[PDB]
Amino acid sequence: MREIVHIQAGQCGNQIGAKFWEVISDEHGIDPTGSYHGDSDLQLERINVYYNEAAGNKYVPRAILVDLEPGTMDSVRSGPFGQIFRPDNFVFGQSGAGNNWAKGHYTEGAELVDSVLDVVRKESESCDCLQGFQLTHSLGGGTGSGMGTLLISKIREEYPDRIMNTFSVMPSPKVSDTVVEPYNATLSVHQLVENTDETYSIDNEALYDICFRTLKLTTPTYGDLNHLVSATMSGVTTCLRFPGQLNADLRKLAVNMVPFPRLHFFMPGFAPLTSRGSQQYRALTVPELTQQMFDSKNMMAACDPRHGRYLTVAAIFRGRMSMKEVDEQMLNVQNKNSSYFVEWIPNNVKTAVCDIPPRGLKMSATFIGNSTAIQELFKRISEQFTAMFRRKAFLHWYTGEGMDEMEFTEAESNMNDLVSEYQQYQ
Amino acid sequence: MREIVHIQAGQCGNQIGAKFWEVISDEHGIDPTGSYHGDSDLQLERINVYYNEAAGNKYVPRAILVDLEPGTMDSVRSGPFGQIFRPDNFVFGQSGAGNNWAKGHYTEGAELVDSVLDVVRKESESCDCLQGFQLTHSLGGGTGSGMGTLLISKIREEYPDRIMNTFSVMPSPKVSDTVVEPYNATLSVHQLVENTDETYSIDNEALYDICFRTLKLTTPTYGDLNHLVSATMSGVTTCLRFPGQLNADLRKLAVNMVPFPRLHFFMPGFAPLTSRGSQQYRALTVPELTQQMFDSKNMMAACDPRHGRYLTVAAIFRGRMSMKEVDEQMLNVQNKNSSYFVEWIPNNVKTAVCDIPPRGLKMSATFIGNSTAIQELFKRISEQFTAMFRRKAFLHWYTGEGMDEMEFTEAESNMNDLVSEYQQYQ
Amino acid sequence: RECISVHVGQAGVQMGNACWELYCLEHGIQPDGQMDDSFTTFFCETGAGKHVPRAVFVDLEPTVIDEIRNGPYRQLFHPEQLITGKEDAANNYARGHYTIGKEIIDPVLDRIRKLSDQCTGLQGFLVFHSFGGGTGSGFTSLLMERLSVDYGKKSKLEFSIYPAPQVSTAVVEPYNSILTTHTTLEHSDCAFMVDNEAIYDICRRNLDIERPTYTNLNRLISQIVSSITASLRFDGALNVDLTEFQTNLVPYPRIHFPLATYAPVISAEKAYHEQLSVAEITNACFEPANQMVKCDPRHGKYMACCLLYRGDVVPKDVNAAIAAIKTKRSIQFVDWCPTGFKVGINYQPPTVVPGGDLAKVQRAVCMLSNTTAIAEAWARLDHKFDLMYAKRAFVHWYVGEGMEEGEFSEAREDMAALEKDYEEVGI
Amino acid sequence: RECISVHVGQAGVQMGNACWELYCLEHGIQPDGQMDDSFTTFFCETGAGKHVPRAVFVDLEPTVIDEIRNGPYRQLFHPEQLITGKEDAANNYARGHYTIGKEIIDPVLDRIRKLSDQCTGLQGFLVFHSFGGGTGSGFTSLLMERLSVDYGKKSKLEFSIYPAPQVSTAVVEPYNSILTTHTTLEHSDCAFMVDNEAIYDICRRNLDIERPTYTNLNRLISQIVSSITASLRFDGALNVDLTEFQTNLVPYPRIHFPLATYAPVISAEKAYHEQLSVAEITNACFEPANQMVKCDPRHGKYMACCLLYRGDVVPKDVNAAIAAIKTKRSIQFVDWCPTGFKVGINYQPPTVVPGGDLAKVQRAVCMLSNTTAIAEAWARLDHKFDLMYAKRAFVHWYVGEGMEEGEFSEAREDMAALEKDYEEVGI
Ligand SMILES: Nc1nc2c(ncn2[C@@H]2O[C@H](COP(=O)(O)CP(=O)(O)OP(=O)(O)O)[C@@H](O)[C@H]2O)c(=O)[nH]1
Ligand SMILES: Nc1nc2c(ncn2[C@@H]2O[C@H](COP(=O)(O)CP(=O)(O)OP(=O)(O)O)[C@@H](O)[C@H]2O)c(=O)[nH]1
Ligand SMILES: Nc1nc2c(ncn2[C@@H]2O[C@H](COP(=O)(O)OP(=O)(O)OP(=O)(O)O)[C@@H](O)[C@H]2O)c(=O)[nH]1
Ligand SMILES: Nc1nc2c(ncn2[C@@H]2O[C@H](COP(=O)(O)OP(=O)(O)OP(=O)(O)O)[C@@H](O)[C@H]2O)c(=O)[nH]1
Repeated sequence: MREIVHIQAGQCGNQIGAKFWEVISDEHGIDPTGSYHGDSDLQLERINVYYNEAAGNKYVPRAILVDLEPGTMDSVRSGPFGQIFRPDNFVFGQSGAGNNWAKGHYTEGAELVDSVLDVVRKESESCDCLQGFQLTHSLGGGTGSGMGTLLISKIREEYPDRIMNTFSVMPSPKVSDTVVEPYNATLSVHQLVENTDETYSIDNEALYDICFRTLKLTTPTYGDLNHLVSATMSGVTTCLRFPGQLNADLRKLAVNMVPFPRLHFFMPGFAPLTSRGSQQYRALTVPELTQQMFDSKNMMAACDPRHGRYLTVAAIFRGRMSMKEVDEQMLNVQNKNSSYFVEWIPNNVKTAVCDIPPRGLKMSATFIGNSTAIQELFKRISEQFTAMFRRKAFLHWYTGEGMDEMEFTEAESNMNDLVSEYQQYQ
Repeated sequence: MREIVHIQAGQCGNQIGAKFWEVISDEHGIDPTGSYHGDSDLQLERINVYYNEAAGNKYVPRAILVDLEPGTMDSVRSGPFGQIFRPDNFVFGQSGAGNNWAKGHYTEGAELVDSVLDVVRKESESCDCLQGFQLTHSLGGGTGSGMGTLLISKIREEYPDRIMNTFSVMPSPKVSDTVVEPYNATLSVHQLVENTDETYSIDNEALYDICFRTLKLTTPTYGDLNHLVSATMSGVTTCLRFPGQLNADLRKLAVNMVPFPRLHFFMPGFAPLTSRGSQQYRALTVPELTQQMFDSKNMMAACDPRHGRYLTVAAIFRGRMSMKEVDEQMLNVQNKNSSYFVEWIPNNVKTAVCDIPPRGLKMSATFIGNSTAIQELFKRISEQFTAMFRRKAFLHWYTGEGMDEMEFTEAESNMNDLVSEYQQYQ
Repeated sequence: RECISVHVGQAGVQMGNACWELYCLEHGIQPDGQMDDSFTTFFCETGAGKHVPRAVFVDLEPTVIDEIRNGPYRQLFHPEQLITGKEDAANNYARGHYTIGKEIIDPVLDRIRKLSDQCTGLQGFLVFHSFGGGTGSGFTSLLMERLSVDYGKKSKLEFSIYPAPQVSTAVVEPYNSILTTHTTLEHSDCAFMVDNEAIYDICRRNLDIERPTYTNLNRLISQIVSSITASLRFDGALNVDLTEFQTNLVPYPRIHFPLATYAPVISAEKAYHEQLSVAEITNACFEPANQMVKCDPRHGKYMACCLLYRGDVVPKDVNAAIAAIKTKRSIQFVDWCPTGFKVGINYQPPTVVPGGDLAKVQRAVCMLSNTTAIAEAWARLDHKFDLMYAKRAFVHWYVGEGMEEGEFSEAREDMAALEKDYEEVGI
Repeated sequence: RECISVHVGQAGVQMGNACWELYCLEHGIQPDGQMDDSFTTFFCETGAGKHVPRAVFVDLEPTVIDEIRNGPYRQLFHPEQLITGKEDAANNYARGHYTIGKEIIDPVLDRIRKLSDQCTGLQGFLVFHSFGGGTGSGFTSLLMERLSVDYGKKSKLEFSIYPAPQVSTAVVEPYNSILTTHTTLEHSDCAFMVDNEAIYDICRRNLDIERPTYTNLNRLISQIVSSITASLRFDGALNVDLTEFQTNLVPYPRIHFPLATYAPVISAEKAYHEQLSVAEITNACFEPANQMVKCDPRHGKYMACCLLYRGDVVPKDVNAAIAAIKTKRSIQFVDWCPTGFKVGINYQPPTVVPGGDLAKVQRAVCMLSNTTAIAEAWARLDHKFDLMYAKRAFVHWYVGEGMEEGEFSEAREDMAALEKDYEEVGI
């Protein structure tokens, strides 16, 4: 019933994807070996929505790990939950892309894309009725942006009616661990803007910004950053994994958040985000959570929403709570801040709640926002691309794989178009 | 009741034939010494269909090992199940054929063929009612293709009404352990196409191709290759060795698979083929088995079926299972892939099931397919024969035994005819 | 994933003897030839309980080869892989390329072919030499030209030791460097560089070694070339490969000259008194006198910069450190690459040699960065070459080998083409 | 299954003394004459607890025969089987064929008859000689002609040592080789060949024996001729017989000249450092300088190729190795035989002699392949023969024996017929 096919592309996509199966396995109460040791019967009610049944009451995940570097799979396979994945799903190349979009899209990806399409076809026909695709990648690099965006195009050709969901991390100028980020970035959004129906814009610097102020971790690693973004992946698919008073499927989130076919780049958020040294000094009631959800500094994107206007926003709550306090908080949050909300839509908020909260927390929610402040990211990314493209810097490596410079200009044409599209509705 | 006379010709035929008696002896629960130590009473219900009763509750197999090289019988006799065979059946020459079809067919075979006809006549008249002949040989070499195909002609003269079944391995250009393969190949198919009613086309490179992908053996030997092909020999004769809900005899398989008298070259397959490191991550239900049966890469022939159209296919299942899931899987597998199935036949699939699966497995099946993709093997084999025949290369050795070059041309005339016959129905 | 290497000349084998002793003690490989997927990149599995490096030390003069055979590390290297010539190159580009070069490449070129066939994940090549000599100039350009026409697509990580501005070991090293760079300018994908007096300045100030030797110089060089390939050997939080050095550092195919530096360089007694974190060492590698080349980065502009860390370095304080470098106006980046930063991290920490000059540190960094600052060095090398070329100094030895005056003009104008490209790209 | 052998000349008995010591230590046969179906092919059962080889060492000069009688291996060989003559052939084809040959074949020919009658599974014959001498040229053609008219149908595995291109032991060896090949061209089914300086090149480069002798040369030759017959002795996964060498290698009855090579050749100290698998040795035997004949296979085209392995070699990695040889364009196969590969495997591994030059290896390979590359050697031998034939050099000794000038013309034109066949079949 409404299965979701997971596909982990790129290095970062495998990390957050590995953490995604980790955090939800504790919710469903699945051992790392694959056997069930939970407590609730509702965990088995919708275990098939992500997993597949097998002999001995073992549940293998419907994960397809793809990467052009075999060392990444060795770290994921040797992890805590690395043994639960299927060995057949671990398809991979031998030579890395080396942070080149042309290599992972034309030459290095084309030899492997024939091998992955037969694998995802197995997981697609084996299910009862597939709903969509939950993909994880990074706009930087070559294997994430090149090969990850390639199979988005092929899956659009084969399954044009299904939902194409993407949890994509993207670069920024303050934190940049790669020189070829704007070239890889502008080439990836050309495919995401046309093919995919929904995308979550996650900025890496905001993952560090949120851990200083609210969580105040003194020694944060990448695993801590994967924990908070993977919680958002669990929040979006909570309504169909457990029952609730007001269920909202991933398609039900799409129609409320995607007012136009190109304006589907969202801005995720999550709460409660509180340190252990300040957990006792906080009330779990919803008004203290609602002010944290719509906070300018709480979200995992560096774009300040006060510099623009929200097109449409969704909040999927979790846990047993009172609906009047939930619904009335959505009223005062938007009318008091009417300047930060478009007047040509009467109600920008979408509500949803579930009866089964995460383990260890009684009250929680996930913030999903499509705002016009995201064009600031497209502004700085476009200027970094135009600054390096205007003298043809770092393009001769791309031409070696048969790539034309006009495609960079066509990607540049798409960049200012979607920038001007967000500027139309502000 | 419907006895089958086994006859192991050639080196490879003795190996897979020795493995054939090995794998079925565990199914019937027969000791290597010859005494019964099984558990089920149905094993004795149809033990006479292959074995003969003797004193002391000992069961000798109805195997006739023929070879022109005495060293081969010493390895088979000194094997695990080498002592169960009859010593009188071990008839053999002294001088090998040396990979020459003319030697094993005219001179070296003619001196021994008088000795083997009196032996098979003993096993034929000793039975209650013989059904057919289960022969194993190789199209390469001289003793397998020359002497093995010779007694097919003599048995056709004596028993024209009985079924002539052959499990024949054949060469390929990628893996070729002999120089005289296309000459021996094209001379053997001249006899198999006219005399035999049914033949299984097994390609040696596909035996290696299947062990990399699905079974992933790191150190495979010839004994591992004999295990998977011998399972297919057990699958074809399962319906008369044990009871079932829908029994299909070897003659019942022939009429469904042999639409014309010459088009009887089949393409075997078997499932489940899963490694020990991926057995727990697989479901034994029939839809995961059905997609593996009709898979392009699962079969033991290198001809890709997607480049042609299936003339007719049969699947003999094994084990207690539900018929609705079995029958409905045959519906969606053919209609979704209507391009790979002929439109001038409404239903190409033949169904069969048994209640007694193999030991150690609860669900299994064997794939039997007559497809027009097999002409690709006849194409490359014909071009290798025509490439060497057009200047009379390696023919002077054949003329020493009194063989005429016109017979090579007559064999060449048969080659393009059966090639064009498969091209007629595509 | 695997990689092979060939060492040429006295400069190569001295670094070859110094780097492979570092690689063996990292993976617990004793010097007698024996002690999972960490050593498979460089070392092979020789049947059972025995290893062999993927190394071929080639040299025309036989003093270095048999010394390695009679050295302490006898059983590690293969006895056949240690190739030796018959007659020295004798500080001549032509002699190691045509007379002695042509008659020895045939044993060498077919060896790297079959030595690569047993491998399957050959990522590229890395060489070790010095253009100040003959065998390091002539024979190196010959083999690198002979394999580039065969493979081509694979990478080539050149490690050449250039002469200092005022310090120098030879007298004809401009002739040796100017001729071999004419062939290296088009075939080499990238080429990291090392200097003579600069690396002496590292151990003089920070390591306080007032009487060092080449044995001490090659140790910290081994730390550099082992740290760049440490990502493929051991697991890391952000794994990088050898192909990253081509995409992130080479903006144009004929401008392929990054710099090289390393930090922290600190002695034993000074290690315990000095604080170890990413902030202080991030400022140390960008310090101009802490580089391995006498060149002022303030004069030029960094085209691209790459960083690779080791040890317990979390991604928080390392990102705050480089952010302070962006707002620091002591150095200036070029407008053609604003986001010219490539960060890397490996979990395995920097090791230490028993009895070595360097001390044990819980973290380290090595920076490779392309810049327009090295144009003045090519102007300096081209300037001094015109003084000797005007008098036709040391020319009769090269033409006695088989060359003429014409290709000297090609070597001059090809470097002149590089200067106009460096001032154009530096706008 | 059994087979008999006869050794002729100094070249034969030196290989005879070297090969039968290898056969005895394989089957645990001590040199005193004593220690199931493994030794029955070559050695007989002499009543109880005693064996005798199926060997007859024939030679006209008596120095080699009595040395074997007074050698260490006295009790193994029969005292009557060691036949000795009265007068040496003296490097003359005619003298060992007519004067001394006719008076000694009668003891020899009837011996192999009754020595075969006690046998029952005689597969064929294999001889050992060298056409560079007199007894190896004249007497060998006489006996091989005398048994071919009697048996005919049985195989004949000739093992002749041809002279090198520039190295040579005699001066009249073109006259000796050109006359005996006139009779061998039609009666011999197949003939493997060995060279003098080529086998020296094997032990010089790979085995690093700078001062070898003929005792060392015959050891690796014994490994070759013992490995081809290892399939009939011990059990194998793919058993091959002596008749396979006639069908798979002889495309035409008058083109019956395969090459010979062996791998791996490696010393003791080098065996432990070098990796042992099928991939590296499959490339070693196809290496042109690793052959037992100074001949370039790149010039010609392989008509057919046969492979025979020993030891623990699974059929997976050996099939992947030869598949890499097919796509490798360094060598080119002829269009008249695309699938020119005959693979074989035996479970019994390669042994090692106590105190021998070769080291113990867990696997081995020996390749016998027909090719058109050997036409230039016949052109070389025919070319130098015309220089001496034009001056009538060394002719008065042959006509003094009983011959004339006519059959010299037949020997010339018969080899001239072979060259036009080699250039025609090589199209
Ligand atoms: N929040 C996290 N971010 C990460 C993590 N690992 C890397 N990254 C960030 O994502 C950036 C690029 O993503 P990747 O590491 O996956 C580069 P990719 O594997 O796609 O290409 P290649 O490794 O060159 O084959 C990278 O520069 C980091 O800023 C992580 O574990 N967690
Ligand atoms: N799957 C297997 N294939 C084998 C096995 N043995 C051989 N073969 C293959 O079959 C090919 C030829 O078959 P044979 O070995 O029987 C040659 P044959 O005995 O018929 O003739 P002679 O040995 O010359 O008398 C051979 O080249 C192999 O590719 C085996 O044990 N298993
Ligand atoms: N840093 C460093 N440089 C070295 C070392 N050994 C040699 N060199 C460099 O090598 C240069 C000399 O060129 P070489 O190629 O070594 O000359 P060679 O090996 O003596 O052989 P010829 O050129 O024929 O005389 C010197 O200028 C050194 O800078 C070393 O151990 N460390
Ligand atoms: N490889 C090898 N070749 C040998 C050996 N002994 C002899 N020969 C070859 O034999 C050739 C000489 O011809 P032979 O038939 O031996 O002559 P002979 O035995 O001295 O007798 P005469 O011809 O009468 O002088 C030489 O050219 C050698 O190449 C040996 O032990 N090893």
